[PDB]
Amino acid sequence: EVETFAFQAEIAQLMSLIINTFYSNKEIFLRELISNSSDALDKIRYESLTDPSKLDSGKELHINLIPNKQDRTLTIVDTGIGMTKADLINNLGTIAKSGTKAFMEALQAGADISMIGQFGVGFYSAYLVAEKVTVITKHNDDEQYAWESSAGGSFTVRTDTGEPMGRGTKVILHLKEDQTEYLEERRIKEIVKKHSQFIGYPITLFVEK
Ligand SMILES: Brc1n[nH]c2cnccc12
Ligand SMILES: Brc1n[nH]c2cnccc12
Ligand SMILES: Brc1n[nH]c2cnccc12
Ligand SMILES: Brc1n[nH]c2cnccc12
Repeated sequence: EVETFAFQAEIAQLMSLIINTFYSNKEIFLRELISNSSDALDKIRYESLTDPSKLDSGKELHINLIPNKQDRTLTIVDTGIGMTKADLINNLGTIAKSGTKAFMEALQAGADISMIGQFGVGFYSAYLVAEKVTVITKHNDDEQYAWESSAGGSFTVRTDTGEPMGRGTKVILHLKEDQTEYLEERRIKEIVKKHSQFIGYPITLFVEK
């Protein structure tokens, strides 16, 4: 069972601007998704302060970066709080409509795309390098779900029959053909060290065969 939704017009306008505007500093996508993972990890840790059983789905709080050259995918895995089905449909738990409004007004007022994170819509920078994004997520209060979109004005949500996640979120970036540099080991370390050096969680860059 697959449900297909239309993006709100403002969100579809945001993704098309990200996809079509000439902008070379594409590496900021990783900082934004890592920052999102850190926020999700902060929340589940806070809830565990008064209810330790919230970590029964996994006590480890970490971020993994998994490149796969054969699939041409870069996967950002975290064990944060995760998202419910309603959160996924609700623009992945953000106020993306009002956040996009402020972002596009800043852009005409001198801003550039790299400041997208200060507006709560940093997730959509993933489409600087990915032609398709798959979000697998598991919240303690819901089942495991899969969110997917190749832009084009629509996204799908389905029950995920894949590997059970325990708790957290998996962001799978199906990279564009000319953006495979973000699967190289030394390129990812350089980006993590320059934009994410103060994330308060272990970031493990998986290596390949
Ligand atoms: Br948890 C969660 N849901 N949506 C988010 C967007 N940015 C950071 C964290 C989250
Ligand atoms: Br939106 C988003 N990007 N990365 C995440 C990790 N956990 C929850 C929500 C998100
Ligand atoms: Br943590 C978290 N849950 N939902 C969010 C939306 N924006 C930023 C951070 C979060
Ligand atoms: Br929870 C939550 N929903 N939306 C948010 C925005 N910023 C921080 C936390 C949240």
